[PDB]
Amino acid sequence: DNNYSQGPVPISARKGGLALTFVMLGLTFFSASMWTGGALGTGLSFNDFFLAVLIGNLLLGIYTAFLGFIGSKTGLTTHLLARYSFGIKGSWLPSFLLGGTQVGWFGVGVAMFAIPVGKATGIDINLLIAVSGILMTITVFFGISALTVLSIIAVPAIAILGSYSVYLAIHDMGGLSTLMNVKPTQPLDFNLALAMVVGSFISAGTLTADFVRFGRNPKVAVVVAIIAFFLGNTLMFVFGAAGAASLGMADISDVMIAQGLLLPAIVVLGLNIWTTNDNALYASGLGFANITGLSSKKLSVINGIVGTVCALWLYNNFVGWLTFLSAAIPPVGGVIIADYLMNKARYNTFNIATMQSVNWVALLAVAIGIVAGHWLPGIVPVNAVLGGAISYAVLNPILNR
Ligand SMILES: CCCCCCCCCCCCO[C@@H]1O[C@H](CO)[C@@H](O[C@H]2O[C@H](CO)[C@@H](O)[C@H](O)[C@H]2O)[C@H](O)[C@H]1O
Ligand SMILES: Nc1ccnc(=O)[nH]1
Ligand code: NA
Repeated sequence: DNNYSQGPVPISARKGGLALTFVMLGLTFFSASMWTGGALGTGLSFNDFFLAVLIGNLLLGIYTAFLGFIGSKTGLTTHLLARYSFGIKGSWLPSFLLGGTQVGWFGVGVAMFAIPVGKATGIDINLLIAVSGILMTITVFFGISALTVLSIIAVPAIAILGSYSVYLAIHDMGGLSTLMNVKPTQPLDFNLALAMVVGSFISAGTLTADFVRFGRNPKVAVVVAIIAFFLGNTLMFVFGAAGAASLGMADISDVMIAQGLLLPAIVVLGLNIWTTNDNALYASGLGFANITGLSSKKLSVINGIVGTVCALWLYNNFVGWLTFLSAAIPPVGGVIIADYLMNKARYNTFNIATMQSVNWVALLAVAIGIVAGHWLPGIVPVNAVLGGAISYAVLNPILNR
């Protein structure tokens, strides 16, 4: 397997911070973060917005730097990392939930491209799905190299064309002064808002090691996560709020259409989805490879076929389902981190032989974290991450050995 799905990335295949910075910005530069940014924008004061977006994405940035640090220290995908805490076969459970929801998001994302475009152009929505997902599936066959190519192309155009569009929109609106006078008629609960920020990428963010395992230097992995999730996801949130405030449209590609920038709009839509969806498919192949021992390349292509032929169905009904399953993903992150923090020395080698088949305490910890998210007050994802990590740190030394 060229994606090294079954063991540590060897020294000659490692990559530098530049490629991994763009790959990860390619993940967060995504329309759904713009949409959520418009919700936060219309439901919060100008100060509350930047406080919620900055606090939330910094929490995201710290959570993902840990995972990226561990991914890079070891050269292991999230799924191989999970073998330490969940067991060799126990990890199939996180791997399927993480991988499956990403196949979900991929199909969703194919529809997010083909639907606006076929409406704007009259072209058959079905035909566009076929062509979009097929193109996106072919590129994932070529692995971390393809993700590097797409995002070093996509990310500059999105940041720069998108930023210019934000500038126009605040200018034509009366400038910053007008923007900071807009008032929500029904302000959003601040803690709900934090959950929406963190919740925009905690699922893909829990698979950070699948990409930054390629980094030679663990400290650089921390920089990648912060640049991508603190700075990058914030920028996407600002795009969405600016578009909501100036025009009632939270996707910057709707703003550009409003401004007569039709070609920038379609290009920015296609580039932001293609990068996020390729990451999704890539990580899902790694995840299903941990389960089946098959080539992650082959599985990624299979995942893209299924995701394409089911795109609309996933866009419609299965989004509430995709959000539901995903509630088990944050605790899985806290367990992995906590197990590394507790048992660093264990991670010195990738040694199948000292590993468990299944650690029931890991599964028990995930359930507890889910309960902590559903009951405890505060920020649901943070409570759900800390639920799994704290209860694992308590019960694993006791009930495992
Ligand atoms: C040849 C040119 C073709 C280019 C056509 C492509 C441009 C289309 C851009 C995306 C298509 C529509 O995108 C649409 O944006 C609105 C923003 O109000 C999103 O709405 C979103 O923002 C609101 C707040 O505004 C949030 O409460 C919520 O998270 C979400 O529903 C819609 O969920 C999405 O359907
Ligand atoms: N593929 C994804 C899109 C949006 N958010 C995620 O967490 N993952
Ligand atoms: Na993207």
